[PDB]
Amino acid sequence: SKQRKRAVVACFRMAPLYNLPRHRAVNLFLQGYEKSWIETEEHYFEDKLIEDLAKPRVDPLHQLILLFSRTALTEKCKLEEDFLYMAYADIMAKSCSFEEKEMEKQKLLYQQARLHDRGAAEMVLQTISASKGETGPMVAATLKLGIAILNGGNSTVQQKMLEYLKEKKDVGFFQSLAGLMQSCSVLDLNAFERQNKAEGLGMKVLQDDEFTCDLFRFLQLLCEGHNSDFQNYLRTQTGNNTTVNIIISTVDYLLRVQESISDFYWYYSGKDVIDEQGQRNFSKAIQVAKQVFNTLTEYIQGPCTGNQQSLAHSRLWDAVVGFLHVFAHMQ
Amino acid sequence: ECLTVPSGEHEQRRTVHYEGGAVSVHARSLWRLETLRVAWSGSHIRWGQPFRLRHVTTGKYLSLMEDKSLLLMDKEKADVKSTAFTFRSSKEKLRKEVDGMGTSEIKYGDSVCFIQHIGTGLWLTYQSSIQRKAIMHHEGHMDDGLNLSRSQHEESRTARVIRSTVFLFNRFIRGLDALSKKAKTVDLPIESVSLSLQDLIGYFHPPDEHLEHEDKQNRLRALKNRQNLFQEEGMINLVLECIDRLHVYSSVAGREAGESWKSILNSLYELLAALIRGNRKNCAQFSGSLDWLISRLERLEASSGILEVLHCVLVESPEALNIIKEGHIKSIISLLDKHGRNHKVLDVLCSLCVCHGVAVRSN
Amino acid sequence: LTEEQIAEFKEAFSLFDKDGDGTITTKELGTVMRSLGQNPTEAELQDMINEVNGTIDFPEFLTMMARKMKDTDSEEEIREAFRVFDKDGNGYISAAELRHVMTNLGEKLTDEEVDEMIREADIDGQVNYEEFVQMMTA
Amino acid sequence: ILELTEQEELLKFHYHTLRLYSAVCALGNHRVAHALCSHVDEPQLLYAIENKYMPGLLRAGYYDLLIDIHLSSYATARLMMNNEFIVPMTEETKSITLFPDENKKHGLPGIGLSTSLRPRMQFSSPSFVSINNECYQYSPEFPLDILKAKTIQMLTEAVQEGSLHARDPVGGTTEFLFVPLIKLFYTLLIMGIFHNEDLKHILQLIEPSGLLQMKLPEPVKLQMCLLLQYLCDCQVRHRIEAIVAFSDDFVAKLQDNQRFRYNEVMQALNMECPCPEEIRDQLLDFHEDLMTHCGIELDLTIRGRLLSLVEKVTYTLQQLISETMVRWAQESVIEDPELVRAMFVLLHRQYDGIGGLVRALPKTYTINGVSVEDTINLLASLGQIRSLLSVEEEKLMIRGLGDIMNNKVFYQHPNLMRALGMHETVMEVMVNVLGPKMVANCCRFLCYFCRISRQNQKAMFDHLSYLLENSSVGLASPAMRGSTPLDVAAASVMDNNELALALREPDLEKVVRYLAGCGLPVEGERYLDFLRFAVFCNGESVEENANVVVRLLIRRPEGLLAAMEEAIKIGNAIMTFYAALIDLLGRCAPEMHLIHAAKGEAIRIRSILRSLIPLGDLVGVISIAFQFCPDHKAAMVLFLDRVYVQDFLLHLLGFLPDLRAAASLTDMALALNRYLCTAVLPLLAGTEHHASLIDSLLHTV
Amino acid sequence: GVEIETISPGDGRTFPKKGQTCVVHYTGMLQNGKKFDSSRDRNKPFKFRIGKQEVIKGFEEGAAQMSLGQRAKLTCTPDVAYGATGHPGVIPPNATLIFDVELLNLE
Repeated sequence: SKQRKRAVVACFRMAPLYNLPRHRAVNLFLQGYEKSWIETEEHYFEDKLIEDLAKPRVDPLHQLILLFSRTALTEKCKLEEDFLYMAYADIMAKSCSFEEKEMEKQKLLYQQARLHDRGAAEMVLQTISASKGETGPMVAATLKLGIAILNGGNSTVQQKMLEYLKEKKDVGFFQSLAGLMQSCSVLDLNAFERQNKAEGLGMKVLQDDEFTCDLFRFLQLLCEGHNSDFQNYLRTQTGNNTTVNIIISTVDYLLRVQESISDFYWYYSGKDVIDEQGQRNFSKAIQVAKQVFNTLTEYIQGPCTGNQQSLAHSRLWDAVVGFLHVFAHMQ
Repeated sequence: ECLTVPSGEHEQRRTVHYEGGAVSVHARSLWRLETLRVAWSGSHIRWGQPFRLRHVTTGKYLSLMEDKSLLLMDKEKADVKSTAFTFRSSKEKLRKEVDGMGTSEIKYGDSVCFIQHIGTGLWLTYQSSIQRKAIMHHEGHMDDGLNLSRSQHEESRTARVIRSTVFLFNRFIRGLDALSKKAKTVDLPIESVSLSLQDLIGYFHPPDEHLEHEDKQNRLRALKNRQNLFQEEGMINLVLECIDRLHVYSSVAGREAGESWKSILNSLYELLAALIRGNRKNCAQFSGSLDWLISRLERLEASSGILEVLHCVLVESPEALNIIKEGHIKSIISLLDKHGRNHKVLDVLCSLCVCHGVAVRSN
Repeated sequence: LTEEQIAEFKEAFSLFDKDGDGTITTKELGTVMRSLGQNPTEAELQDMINEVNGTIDFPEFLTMMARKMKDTDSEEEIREAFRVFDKDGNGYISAAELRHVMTNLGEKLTDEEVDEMIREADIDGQVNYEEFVQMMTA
Repeated sequence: ILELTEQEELLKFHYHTLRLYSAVCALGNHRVAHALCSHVDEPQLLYAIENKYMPGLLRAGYYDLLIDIHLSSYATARLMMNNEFIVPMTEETKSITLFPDENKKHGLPGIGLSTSLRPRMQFSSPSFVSINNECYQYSPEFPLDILKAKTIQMLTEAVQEGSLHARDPVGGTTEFLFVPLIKLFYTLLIMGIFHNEDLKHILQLIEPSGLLQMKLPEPVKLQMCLLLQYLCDCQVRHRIEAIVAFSDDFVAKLQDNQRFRYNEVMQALNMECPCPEEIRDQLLDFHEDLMTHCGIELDLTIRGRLLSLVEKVTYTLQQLISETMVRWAQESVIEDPELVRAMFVLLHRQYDGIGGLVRALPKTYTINGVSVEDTINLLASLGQIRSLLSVEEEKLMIRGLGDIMNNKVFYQHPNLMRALGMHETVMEVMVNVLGPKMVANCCRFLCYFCRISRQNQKAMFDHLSYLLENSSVGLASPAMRGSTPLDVAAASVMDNNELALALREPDLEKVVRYLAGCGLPVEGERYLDFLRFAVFCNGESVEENANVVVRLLIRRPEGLLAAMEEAIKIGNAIMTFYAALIDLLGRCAPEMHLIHAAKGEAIRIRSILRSLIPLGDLVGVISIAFQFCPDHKAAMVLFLDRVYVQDFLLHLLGFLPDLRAAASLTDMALALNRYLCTAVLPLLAGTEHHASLIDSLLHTV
Repeated sequence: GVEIETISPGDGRTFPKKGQTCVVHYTGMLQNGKKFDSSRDRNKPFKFRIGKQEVIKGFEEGAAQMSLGQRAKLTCTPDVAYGATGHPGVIPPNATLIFDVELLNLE
């Protein structure tokens, strides 16, 4: 290129190994020892921590979960950062052959009864509604806690969340989910090309893809197990004031991911040798489109025909046509 | 985008605009669908049966006066063919007699409701800085498809409380303006004012301490909603001016029925405390008129109310502290040297000394 | 710019600075460079003065003397980094060993850049690094 | 005062006068704290410490006066620096042992090694005498050692008699007994008082391994939770000073090993194999070298040192915290949610110790033993600018920044400035000013700051999206060059191509919305000058900014070419605005990717650049060359050479007045050197211009 | 200006000189019976170099008279004090001082 010439010049230019008077080398050792040595496995402790807390008066873990629910129930118009929350949501998400396989199933079901006895369903279902449309790391940790409890398609938790949303009748939660899907990601048009040119001269694209593979996994797990009442509640939303039809919104996100896939394809339609960046980016978009198709299976799956009709009049079909024009030429 | 009526004191409140954004959540974007029938008025609203609209915050109707314009007029003026509208799903010009709540016709979230006048058949459409005026027109544009969102219950409650309070206090201000220039007679409400005023002190009542955290936060949210709507309709300015026009004689009007003047000033300063005590927005909008309070502060009879309002403004906004200056602070220290030893004066000085976290060193 | 070099530059400036605002006067440039041991032609001195109200100050003085040092650093380091290899002392590096000494760490790119080397390097084959200087340093 | 326990209204008024005295001297007013040392008048406070018969409100009041007059300023100054860990590399620092001499035992964190910087304090004296600049001085003084022994005594007595569970104690309730007393003991512990024979006594009063295991109310154990989090912070300070003590003896042997390798491969006798040795010898910088050495240590003889020391940095106070915070959660169901939120921070923190060390390594930094006094002086100036974040003031800010500007450590250690985060501090003070010469020095410091290293300019680039939101300050002024926030957003891009690419089109939409607000001035050219820095950056105009800027301007650039030709006789702002616009439109569509390839988009853009300023620009070229006159013609050269063979060139031939003014001048003396770089690119009437060039080569004889 | 009572004498003849630093213990109070300063209070003996013109005028005029142990009373005129301005926070505008100075040593 151009600046790579000056870089190759500077590689020879940086001739001193370790003249480095005495302590610049100490400092660079300090940074390298930070990066490649401290980040190790510590994480035996999570289940030990929670079995150390879930011990009987109201239990300590119920004190903690009730603290986060009373923080989420206030009025701030913008959530905090809460490194306390960002630590304990990650702890409560790290802490969740045939007869051995039902034994594994039964201990997972116990490790989620460890939380959702103490209202850990409701603090997730509150901290999503409290952060209005914001896609911060807060909502990321709340979604990972909501997935780490529903992970087997648990049904006490689904019924617990549905009874909660029908009592404290939230338009904020479904408003907040549509507002989360409103951004979430695209794939790209041109930030990849700019990212590639910068990499070529000086020496992301899906910045937060994994938030979307948490969000649509969370929406999958509320309906997995054929909750026809919850599958219908994501559509019609009866008691609340202004219903938010979440299923046409996830159709719209599938359409946006489709068109960004198709207009990544037209970029690669002529060059015909896909790079490493193109593969690492392309599979990273393929997972998100695969995920939202798995959710649209899980809304329809038990034949709740109202949901099939409300999705069949959506703009599903343009997205399916575009996936076929990707598929034929790409295969 | 939404309908509106323009803001306070511009007209005497008769035009029609649009605006989008944050005027939807306010008070003055509210319209009440009255019908022709008294009996079974709460039937379902059907495609093509007549309706009126009513501005819920000033009390006027949407009477298309085909002589002139699209105005807002009263009960005594407005008549049926001038204001009976219809709602369709198409822009075309192709029932009436039922009992029961009838056929559930129109949705809120899924409805493209075109407003069609009956008498002249005109259509509510928009012209071409966003104060985009809506106009009645025989043909219309393509995007006259007004969707409907109902209000909540408690916003309708606060909305009707607004026009009740305004229609009472303009009577009270005009009564003081009549009886203040010349020596009387002229009827002036006192017991209606005292009852309404203790009611509005009860209406902005703070939540308790002894309450569950969920209901306490819900009560505090409804309180902030109420304070915000009375800010954006201009009650603080109105009550402020009434406190001006009362704070002249020291106890002209009938001095058996002008004997409640003392507790009416007590209640007006306590209510002025009540329309501020939570919101930073409202005491921030209030912060222009602070020398007014500090000037009336040394009036020896209402200084409790002035001082509580002053403290509840100075705590909850750091924008108020930058307007306050040396003469005001010297006046408060002189209040301390007139009226013995309060601890409230020292709470005012403590909160005037430090903001939320930022101290102010010259002060 | 090192510990000692920036220390020396600040010491020389602050010793020739009196009032305490960070600005020496205009005619002190040749004085401070000959206190640092540099006596160039007057045209370069006038360019450095006009690159700086009439108060020569700290920032771009640091930057310009950094540039004057990095010129000699360029010469000495492009000498010594090739004095590492080429153990008979001529500057003639063979093309196969140019492939070897070019695919270094840091940059470590593919056959694009070493193809850029071998397409035009002068190869007879022994390659003198002056061709690499005039190619790669623009 | 002791009689006043029953006159309740006088009690409450004097409690609120104590609240006003403690609230006036809030956050470092020493000019007021000397006047309160006149009123409340030191040994009076030492008598209101001691009385076991004062009312509890008056006891908490006089302890908050003792804190907020004499101790609070330096206590907050050291709580600001407790997360910085910077340390010299002297032999006193190398004598730090990590572990008390080959046991399995912890340090018992009353260890006075503590070789970090930790800013020193000054107590000035409150005497009402001479004008000596001691009223605005550091702080009032107080007898430190008297009160240190007094707080030790009061703690020993209060614990040895409150474990008896009396119905007496001093403020009626136990809260007024302990809350102010543990509060003053906490803000006395932070300040680095309590030498080693008092730390051991205090911990024997808390650990025994007591005070910690009683039955306590809520705010007593909230204060105790803060104290105990400080004990964990001293554990972290000991640990990091120990790990730098290890690094000073590891890195010398590592340097010796790699230069031993450099010798053994310098004389490569046999051979490839030594060519990758020269490859690892000659990586990018020392960062890749140290990452390579630690990676080869990660997958010799030196590897035993790290593999042993990491197990010495496994790490029993941790266990007592992780037990007792659980016990307080279990037994005594907790209202006041700040205590629960403070509880589980420590319960989490005692388990995530590796994570605390992860958080605390990118703040520690080493300094050689020469720069120690200058780091103290820089860091005291930085404590002043940290303290001025929460408020006449502008002179303290200016003198702080101007003294920071003149330190050897601000350039010898450019990574220390990001580690202190002081760019974010000076930015936040500048922002807190906005809704003067204060901002004009803050922007000057930030633009100074971006040019001290190239990687520093990245750290300032993570604020440009906000830094353009304030951009409308830069207007008609002399302190608009190099003082606007727009100039900081410009000087955070200038050199880099990575930072040139990384900015986005909504930032450019902010700039072009503020340029399309200027449908009239002087304010237009500064937004244009920022766009000039956006699109170009090294000589080769980067096109993924150039295309977007050209699109947003071809919405509304806003005849006109004759309107620059209008206003010569009017003033300079319009002429400079049109020259900056023609420069900005001149800095796009290069000719490598236009002539070497039909690029499509490059051709299109170049045609849009044709379509405006339609080559009648030559009047605005020539009419300059006789009469402003240096630079507008240069902007037209950069439009005409880039956008738009020698017959068109020979139409344009002049510079005879500039060649004649060799002895006249004096801006002509700076236009003569201006066109000695400008007309060199149009090398690529002939006798007349050759004669004029030879006459200029007589002016260049 | 300064009007001196002898509270306790010293010797009367070892009175200070220019270039000397006197070590006093002043406990100065207002005209109205109220105390404002005391160098008996923080137990630091106040020192000051006569001739360098540090302190207020009447305090330096009175330290010229006292001897090596004399305790006296330096009742200062309000224009010799802080003055019509006063010290902003301690001494009010146009106030009178009644000191109490026990001179101890010289340097």
